[PDB]
Amino acid sequence: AYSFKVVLLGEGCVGKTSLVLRYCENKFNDKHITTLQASFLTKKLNIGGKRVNLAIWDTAGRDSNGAILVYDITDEDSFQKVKNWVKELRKMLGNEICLCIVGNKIDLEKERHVSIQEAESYAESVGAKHYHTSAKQNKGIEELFLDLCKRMIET
Ligand SMILES: Nc1nc2c(ncn2[C@@H]2O[C@H](COP(=O)(O)OP(=O)(O)NP(=O)(O)O)[C@@H](O)[C@H]2O)c(=O)[nH]1
Ligand SMILES: [Mg+2]
Repeated sequence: AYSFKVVLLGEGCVGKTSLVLRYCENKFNDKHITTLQASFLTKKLNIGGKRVNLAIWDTAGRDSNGAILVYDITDEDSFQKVKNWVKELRKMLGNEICLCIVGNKIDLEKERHVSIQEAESYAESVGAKHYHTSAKQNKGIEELFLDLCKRMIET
């Protein structure tokens, strides 16, 4: 009965499709197969006795209730690029949209080049919540989507 549209955004190597494929199929690919077109899948959840249909839109590289802005923790450049989307989404929809700033590939912690403090403090500064995930190890994905849904219900 709750119906939310959520979009995944981020640079070309951050793992947008990998997050969705793991969450929805329990699968993961080492090959980067670049997304040529936006596509959706619907996740059904019950939260607080309420049914939720979550339309998750993956993107090729105004409607949305939430946006998942994915970066690669080993790639500083991928993190800074998130900030453009934040600026654009905030200009468009203000604080209405639930923003997630997601550091993916936490399995590659050994090669981290984005500071967690900067990531989290930046997230807070734009009214966003920060999240850590790995599509490869299936960590933090269940909770990302769940938390985003809870947050989208609060309005
Ligand atoms: N180690 C590790 N590699 C990951 C993780 N998530 C994705 N990758 C890798 O990152 C690469 C890009 O993944 P992909 O999901 O295709 O990214 P995308 O954001 O959809 N790219 P595009 O914009 O081209 O569609 C792949 O080689 C994939 O295996 C992760 O959590 N850990
Ligand atoms: Mg993709």
